[PDB]
Amino acid sequence: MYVKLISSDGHEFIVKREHALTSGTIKAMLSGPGQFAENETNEVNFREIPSHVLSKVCMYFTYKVRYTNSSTEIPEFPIAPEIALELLMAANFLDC
Amino acid sequence: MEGLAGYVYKAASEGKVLTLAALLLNRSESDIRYLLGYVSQQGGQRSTPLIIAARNGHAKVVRLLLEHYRVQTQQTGTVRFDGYVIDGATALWCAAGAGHFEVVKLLVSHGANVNHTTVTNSTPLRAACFDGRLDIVKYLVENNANISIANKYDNTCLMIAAYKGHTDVVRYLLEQRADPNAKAHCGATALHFAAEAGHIDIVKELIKWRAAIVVNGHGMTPLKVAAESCKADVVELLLSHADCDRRSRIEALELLGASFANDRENYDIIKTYHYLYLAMLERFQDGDNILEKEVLPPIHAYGNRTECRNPQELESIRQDRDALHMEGLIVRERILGADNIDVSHPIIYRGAVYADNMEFEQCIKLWLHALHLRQKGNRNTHKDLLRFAQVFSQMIHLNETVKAPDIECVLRCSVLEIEQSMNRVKNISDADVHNAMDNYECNLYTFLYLVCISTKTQCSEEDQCKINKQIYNLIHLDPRTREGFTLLHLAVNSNTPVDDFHTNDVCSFPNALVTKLLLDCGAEVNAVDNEGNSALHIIVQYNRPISDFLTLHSIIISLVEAGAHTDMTNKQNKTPLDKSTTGVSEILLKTQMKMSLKCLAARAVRANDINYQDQIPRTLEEFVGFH
Amino acid sequence: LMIAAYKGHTDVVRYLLEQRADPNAKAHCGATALHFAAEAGHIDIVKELIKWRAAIVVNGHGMTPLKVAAESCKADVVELLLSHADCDRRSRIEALELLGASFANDRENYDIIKTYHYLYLAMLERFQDGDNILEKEVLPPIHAYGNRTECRNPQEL
Amino acid sequence: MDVFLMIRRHKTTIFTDAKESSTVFELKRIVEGILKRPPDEQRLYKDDQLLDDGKTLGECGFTSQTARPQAPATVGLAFRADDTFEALCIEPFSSPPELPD
Repeated sequence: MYVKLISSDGHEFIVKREHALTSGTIKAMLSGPGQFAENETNEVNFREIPSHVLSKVCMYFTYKVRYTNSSTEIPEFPIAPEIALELLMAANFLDC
Repeated sequence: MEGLAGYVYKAASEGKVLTLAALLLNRSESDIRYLLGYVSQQGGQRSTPLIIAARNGHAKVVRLLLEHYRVQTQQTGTVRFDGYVIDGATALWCAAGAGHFEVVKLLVSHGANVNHTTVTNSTPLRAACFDGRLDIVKYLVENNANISIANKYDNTCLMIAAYKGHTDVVRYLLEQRADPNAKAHCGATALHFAAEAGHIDIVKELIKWRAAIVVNGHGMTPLKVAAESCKADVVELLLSHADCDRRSRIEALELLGASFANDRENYDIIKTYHYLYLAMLERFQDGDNILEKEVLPPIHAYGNRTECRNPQELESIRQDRDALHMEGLIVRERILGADNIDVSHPIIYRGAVYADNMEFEQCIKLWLHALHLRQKGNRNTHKDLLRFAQVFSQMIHLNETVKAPDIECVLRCSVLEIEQSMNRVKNISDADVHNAMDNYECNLYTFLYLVCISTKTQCSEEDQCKINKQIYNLIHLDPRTREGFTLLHLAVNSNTPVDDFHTNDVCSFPNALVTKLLLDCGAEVNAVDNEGNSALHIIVQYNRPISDFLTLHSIIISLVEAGAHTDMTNKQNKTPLDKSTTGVSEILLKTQMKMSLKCLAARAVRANDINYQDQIPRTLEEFVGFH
Repeated sequence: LMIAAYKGHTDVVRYLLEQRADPNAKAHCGATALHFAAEAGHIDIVKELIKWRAAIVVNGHGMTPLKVAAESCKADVVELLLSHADCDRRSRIEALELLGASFANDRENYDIIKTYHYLYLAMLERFQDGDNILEKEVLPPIHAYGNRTECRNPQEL
Repeated sequence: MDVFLMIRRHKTTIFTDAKESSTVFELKRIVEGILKRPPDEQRLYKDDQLLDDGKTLGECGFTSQTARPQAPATVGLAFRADDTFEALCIEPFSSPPELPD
């Protein structure tokens, strides 16, 4: 029911399964023989993602699940200038 | 100086001597000669101060200029303002072209330029031939000027004299024993130009000189030229040169009867039959070596007529109007073939008549056949496509249905015409680039009008698929205007021109139906102009959000669903949200703006101006360029 | 001014406008000729009155010229009277709601898709800011129209 | 109304949803429902301050604006080893690299 995203350094970022599954590559990584449907772990082991980058990625997962179409305006995402240029590449790697 | 150039420009324009003396003296040698040796840009077209002296025939100001100075007539100027406005002409060129003999004689004694050759090698005699003044022409030859100067298409001075109504010029040229068989680029030698404007005196003037008969490049004899021009006065004159034979005598009468059948100025239905019946009886006059009428294959466009092989059947259709008009078109095709310049002009005239007479299906068939004939000749049928769109919109306004195969054929022909327009734009370096681009944009706009008509009309499902296939092919041809506006942009921006005719009653731009069709066919929804604007990046700039909110809501839904980036910045880095320029249109975008971490991160990168060059995947380097 | 603006004659209205006519030509009916222009949709006359800043007053029945334009199912007059910038968020919201409602019931121009689109545009602008939203003020339900209490939610609409 | 929030222990950092009126004990219930460990072994720490089990999130300080949804507040987590409770250890995230140029 809950996916088990982990960064390169080992910082686990467990979140709701559909919250991650909003992205596409995290859906592809879950599907296939890498499923291991124990129904609790469903872990995905990234290799080239720093911890803060995937932290903000999980932030965005929750943020996009919450305000998917509610009202018109949404609060701005708090992307630090230093964490950019690594969040964008992790967006491509996740096809978010 | 530039200001002093305009000061002496008015002095020569008013024809004043004492005013120019104070404005061309009491100075050094360098600045004084500049005023008399430079053109003045007035009214958007440059002209010498001596040109405006020769143009108005102000001989008083310009005669004393040559006495007290050494000003020459070799100053480069324009030719005329009657739709030419091209430069390169000398100052003597406009001296003969202004119809003033008093200014020609003064320029000869001070540096005569009678043998001037411009980019079009147009001597002052050519302008004198265009002016048609006998005194100017006679004196200009007296100053040792060549008369056989031919342009790129061999514009002999006898041709322009034969083309124009100045019959005094052409009769003086033969007294100098000029060439009668002046071969042109298209093969038009003397009699082709003379016997086309109904100049009975000019054609008679060359009978003695024996201009003979030679087939030009369009496969037409000079006798057949008079028959095509609906000028019966010179048709009978050209039949009496004692070398016509039986084959070329009746066919000239048939051509004259066919040309008289459908024309704007000369539309005579009694003379059309009588000339044809005279030609019909001349063929069937002996019974031995009888000139039997060869029969063209039947054409569905002209109903199902199979010509008139007998005088009896021609008589039976004398009282019926459209049969005589339809019969004259077939015989005109038999004589002139499918390669004449004006073979389809009677067909277009008949189509316009039928459209004015509310006959639609026959008009569409005739205009389709005329379009096919003109397309076989590789000509800009943009006017024909505009006519098609106009009659389709006229049918729509009167709620008359338009058949789907008709608009399918018109759209396919327009797609091919756009292909050849791109070809003409590509190969031409600087010859007629502006004209080719204008024709290209007109073709694209006519295609859009026909597309809008097709969307409004009901069409067959398979033929709707054919329409989608034609539009798909055109999109894969990727049309592009001067601003880089793609086909999708012109179906979005309200600044897209619409013709003044009935097309203005059917074509509302932006159009909700057209954008749905273009995206369904597969238009690149992220296509950028020279400024980088997308299709959605322009629809927000609509200045009527609430007048046609149904229109603006449908297109933004269609553009977003196709996958247009809502963040694609222009060259000035303005998002469609930022270029909303409208309260309402901003609201609709905010609803359809699908979220993306990639978009937000790219906005953060671009706003912070981080050095992203060669630190990201190469396919992402373009993506930061968008956001 | 009002006589020539109720009928489609922009030339007389303009000529009086540069003849220093009444910018607020009040009447017993409480009009301005902006109301009269809105009643017949002479959009050029509306432009002429806007270019001289003919102002906006409340009619005898409680109507601004923008409201009269919205009631008469004339969208272009709503556009021109909304672009005059002397109208706040509440006025914009109520004008759009009135126009969308007026397209729902009128024999001359009954387009239900226009009704839904204009009502949804009005609702979106009501919930534009997320916070400080101009929430509806729906009266208790009327038995004639079933018992539905308007639509105070985007999903409700 | 509700917020989302982060529960951090050592390197693990789990995200969850919780009401303002939801108590710390309910957060322990959901942590048990995901992390599969009994809540009596678990202590939830706002920064370093121990939280009462019956205290709601609004009483603790997790309002709809203080714990902003896109940047939620960090709730510490301490487990129990046998009969002894472990100390609150939270490893920080990886340091972002220096801004180029």
